[PDB]
Amino acid sequence: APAPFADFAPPVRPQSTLRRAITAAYRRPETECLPPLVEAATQSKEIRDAAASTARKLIEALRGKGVEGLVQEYSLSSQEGVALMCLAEALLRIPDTATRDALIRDKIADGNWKSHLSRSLFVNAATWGLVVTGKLTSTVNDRSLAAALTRLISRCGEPVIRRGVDMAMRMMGEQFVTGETIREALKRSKELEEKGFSYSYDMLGEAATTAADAERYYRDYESAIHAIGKASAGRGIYEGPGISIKLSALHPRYSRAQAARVMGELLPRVKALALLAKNYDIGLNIDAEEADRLELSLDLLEVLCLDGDLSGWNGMGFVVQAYGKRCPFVLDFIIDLARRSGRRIMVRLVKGAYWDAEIKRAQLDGLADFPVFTRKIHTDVSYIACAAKLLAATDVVFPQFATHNAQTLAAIYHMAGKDFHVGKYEFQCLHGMGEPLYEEVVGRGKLDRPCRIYAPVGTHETLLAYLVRRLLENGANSSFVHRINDPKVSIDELIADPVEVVRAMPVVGAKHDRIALPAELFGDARTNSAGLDLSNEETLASLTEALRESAAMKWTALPQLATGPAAGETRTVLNPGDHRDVVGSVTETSEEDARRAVRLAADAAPDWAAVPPSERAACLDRAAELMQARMPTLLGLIIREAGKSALNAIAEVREAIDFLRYYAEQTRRTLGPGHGPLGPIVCISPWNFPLAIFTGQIAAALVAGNPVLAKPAEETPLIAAEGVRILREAGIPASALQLLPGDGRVGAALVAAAETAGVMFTGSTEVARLIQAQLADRLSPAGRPIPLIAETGGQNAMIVDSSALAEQVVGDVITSAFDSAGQRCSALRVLCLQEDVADRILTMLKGALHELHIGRTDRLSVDVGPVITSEAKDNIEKHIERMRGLGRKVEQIGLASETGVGTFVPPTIIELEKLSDLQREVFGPVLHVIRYRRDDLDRLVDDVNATGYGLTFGLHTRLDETIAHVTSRIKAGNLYINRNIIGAVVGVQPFGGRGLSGTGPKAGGPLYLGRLVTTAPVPPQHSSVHTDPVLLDFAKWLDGKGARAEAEAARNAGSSSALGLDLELPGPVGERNLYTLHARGRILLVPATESGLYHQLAAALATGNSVAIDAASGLQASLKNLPQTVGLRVSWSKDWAADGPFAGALVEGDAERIRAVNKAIAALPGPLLLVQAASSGEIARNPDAYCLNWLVEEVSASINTAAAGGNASLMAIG
Ligand SMILES: Cc1cc2nc3c(=O)[nH]c(=O)nc-3n(C[C@H](O)[C@H](O)[C@H](O)COP(=O)(O)OP(=O)(O)OC[C@H]3O[C@@H](n4cnc5c(N)ncnc54)[C@H](O)[C@@H]3O)c2cc1C
Ligand SMILES: O=C(O)[C@H]1C[C@H](O)CN1
Ligand SMILES: O=C(O)[C@H]1C[C@H](O)CN1
Repeated sequence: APAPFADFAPPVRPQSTLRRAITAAYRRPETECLPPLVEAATQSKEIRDAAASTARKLIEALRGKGVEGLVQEYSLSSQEGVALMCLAEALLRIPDTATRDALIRDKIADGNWKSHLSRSLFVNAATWGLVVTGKLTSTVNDRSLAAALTRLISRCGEPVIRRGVDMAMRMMGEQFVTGETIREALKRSKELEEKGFSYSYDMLGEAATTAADAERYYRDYESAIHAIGKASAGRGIYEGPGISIKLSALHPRYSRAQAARVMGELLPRVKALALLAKNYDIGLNIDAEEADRLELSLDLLEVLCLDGDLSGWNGMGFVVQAYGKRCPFVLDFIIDLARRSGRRIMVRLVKGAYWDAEIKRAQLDGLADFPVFTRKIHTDVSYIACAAKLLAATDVVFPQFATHNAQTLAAIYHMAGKDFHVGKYEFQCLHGMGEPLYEEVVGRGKLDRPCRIYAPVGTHETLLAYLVRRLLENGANSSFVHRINDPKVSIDELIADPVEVVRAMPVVGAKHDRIALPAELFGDARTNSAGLDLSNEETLASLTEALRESAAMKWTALPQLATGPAAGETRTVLNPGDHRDVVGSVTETSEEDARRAVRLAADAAPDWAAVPPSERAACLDRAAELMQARMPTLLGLIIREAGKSALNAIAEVREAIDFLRYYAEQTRRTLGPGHGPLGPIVCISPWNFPLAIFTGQIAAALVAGNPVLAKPAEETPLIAAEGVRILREAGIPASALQLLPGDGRVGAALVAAAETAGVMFTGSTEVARLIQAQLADRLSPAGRPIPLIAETGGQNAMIVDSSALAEQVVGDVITSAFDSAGQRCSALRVLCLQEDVADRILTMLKGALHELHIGRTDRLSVDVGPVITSEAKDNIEKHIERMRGLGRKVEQIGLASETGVGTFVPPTIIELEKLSDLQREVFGPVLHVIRYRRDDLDRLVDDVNATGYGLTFGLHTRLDETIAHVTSRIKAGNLYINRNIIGAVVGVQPFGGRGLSGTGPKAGGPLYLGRLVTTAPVPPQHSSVHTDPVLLDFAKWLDGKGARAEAEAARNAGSSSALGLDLELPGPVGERNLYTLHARGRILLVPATESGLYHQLAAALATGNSVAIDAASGLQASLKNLPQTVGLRVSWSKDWAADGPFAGALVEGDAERIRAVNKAIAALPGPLLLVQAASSGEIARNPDAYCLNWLVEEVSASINTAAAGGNASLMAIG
């Protein structure tokens, strides 16, 4: 039995002093990075004057010497220009020229283009939008583009189509790429090579998703090296052409978490390519990618440069990104490696291509700081400082200064001084972008310095995949190329010296004012939880030790009553990934002690309610600080007791911290003396989030003033006991928080106890239904139903159309379906693929499936851990085998023999014919896949809704018409557009669904605390200026019947309702997080009196709902001659079970009537109804007898606005 965490994340090699200096700088404060860069980049006044003169001369030449001319000739609007280029792109998908010209002449020009051109014409319109307008719009208004295309064709005919086709052909064949193939690119390179330029070819591959993809990119690089080497014809690595590669293209799991596979499988591939480049004597450059891949790539560079089989060749090259805080330290490492190996490493200094993605990622992950600068001028100073370091080492490395910025260029030209020879250093630029500048540099008649052109090579499909990111390199508001084209920017502005500008700022190196540190994402409202960087070797080393220490601890969980720990039956808790690993011991609660616990909580209820809300919130904030400090140890317990990966354990502890701080802040915003506690609340928590949901339910109940009986899942008591220890240490009294470990007998006794005043349950729908039936037997002392918040499963779908990017889809599907072994309630269960792209995406999905590592989760390399119990495993496998036996196609990964000691299910893909083939939630790593025809999209949405669930839902599309259609018709609580569907963030995507998925209100949202008090407060931001029009028609009808008081109450309900609330919640960059209040659906009305019915109807209509009114009330004659608008919303029900599903209920009657109706409602099949009851007298006395908070439905929508390849808002931040 391997020792826990003994092999968690060992580094590829011991970290040298130089390597440790790199890691130390990963997230160094920006104010600390800049001063040494300013010093290194300083030059004499004479040089600064000379450089500014050279920069001015270059800029004057640039300003002194396609799409815009076409837009001008045909008087096109922006949208017409975009639509025309999309049409041209589509016409170029037609291979035969004569067939294309005939279609243009005979079909496209004369009328309907739609009739002749499964795939929207406008799939890539975000890219063409950048080309035409210079602005990035993340999604495509395809109806606007269709209108514009019809308009321009009907106005201008074939001539404009011809001009568009020829323009797109030139751009996609000669500007965005040097050529479609390496042979074509090589042919076109001779012209500028004769003028003194050189070339490095970029084959445009990246981000392999499957082994087959990586093999394809490998053979593409190999064939390109042959073509380039044959063409080089012995010119060598400086005069002759080279190749550039991306490591992410060569392996589907290129990450620090998979470092062993990277060194074992990726390294030999790079070696084989490098050996071929050595034989032809050409350059081979390793491009730089995301920040979390930098240090891993150094391990490959180290091995290759030390490998004697590559000796004698100086063509190995490596990019370093000056926007990165580690850049000078990376350069120190590379220069030393060059000295040790004797290889003259070609070092390409760039600024960096992934800036906005790095900002978003650091924010999402809650890390200490960014790994890149946040002010553009800081990157500029960094670049010049790093150029000074490189120019001092030209005997051991070959510096390659890639930049289009004439000020940067001039500074380095003068820094390098007067002595020059080919091979000392060079500049570099991008094909079809940097030549105007560098034609003022190359040649004896200019500055006599060489320039290497980075030349993309590929087909239209390949070049369009990441063209947005490339366009943003030179197209943002702070980009030199954008500014030189802006006439409002003077040459004096362009030649400003960033080194001296930074030196003179008040605070040198200050973070950009408009970019929030991850900790400050929520500003003054609350402090964001902090995560851990699993790509940082210092973090991995310290975590390894903390995790090992956590596994040596004798974890226990006991019945912790108000009076002290109680005795009980004691058993061990075993690691689900390896039952030989005993995690701890649990003593379970007797039924007698559970009943005693409720009585003790009732006795203590006044003393806890008397603790002022601000002080209760302070306990929660203290507990959050304690959990943050304890995170490494908490990770270890979650990993071993609950079977989670480290990554998911971090996110869970973060969620617990976020719940504590969110409910504390919401309390500080709302709770006062009139919002009295319910009383003792029984909190029943699940094993799949045994810290986060455990903590969230309990923290909310406590901070609202209620003592808590905490019943954790039988499988996961240890983390629960630790959460209770932390809450008590933070100041929660033992009488206010009692822990009752055990099985369902304990939960049942707690629910049934007469003093239990409310229940918070997260778990299965079937158990929630049993709890509901027990609670319906009771009323509060006030004679009202006992509140139940019951959050249950989902049958969560994702719809993918032909405009989505397959690589993005597959990554989001693999994560959503198989993360946490599919044991998230949010997990993706049914993937729906548009028929035209289904086979391609399915092939990629199956290939990605087989790259997952399944095993015991005390290793960083494990992607999917065990399921929670043998019973869970057996249930899941029985489903898989039933599907297999029905002839459905089943794909499964093979499991290692080491899995036999635990309870594992392999990630599995099952292809179904129709959604209805799936009849039950399968709570494991099992993705079902269906296909749909585009015209059947609306029926498919019906099929998704038809399950009766409504928790999470995903949509991958670029098309606004499809977003509008699908999001308006889907009925789910948590929507996700162009991203995964898991990991809802407290206060950002408030979490919870409808129908069979939950009662609400949403956890991590602003209505939650109000359900835990007898009189609900007004939540922050909770209002709406919109009045339901059927409500208004009803109020007029009441006035016409003479029911003046009820008409006034109806108008007041119309105003009080928050239906229509539509907010954007603060969160990370590159995402829009929306929170909206809608109608719930059809509310069951059980009135007793005419006035009661009018009040019930007013409340339901003001919140946008329809109603079914109990026909047994005998009140039909009270609703004669309704306006048709109101009649459309009103039905009468004799058989309530036949007329559902309902989305809530309002009941009028005395206590006995309320109890009988509540029991009848619990018997209705389908969703658990949120029931509100009042007596006739309460309706007369209290305008809020029926609270409108519970008659609306919350919807969260999270849209990934960076999905098109970059962040439009961040293009303005420099
Ligand atoms: C030949 C060549 C090879 C390249 N190879 C790579 C590669 O392997 N890896 C890679 O990542 N990119 C690569 N690049 C791209 C390069 O990193 C730049 O993104 C791009 O060339 C524009 O920078 P600049 O010096 O041309 O112009 P500039 O307008 O001077 O600089 C723009 C750059 O400033 C930086 N920046 C913008 N805003 C901010 C901000 N608010 N805070 C901090 N920094 C900011 C960004 O890095 C941005 O790209 C390459 C570029 C060329 C020409
Ligand atoms: O569970 C317990 O009893 C304690 C002991 C150690 O501190 C880990 N938690
Ligand atoms: O899995 C998720 O999406 C979130 C929702 C719940 O709070 C548990 N974690």
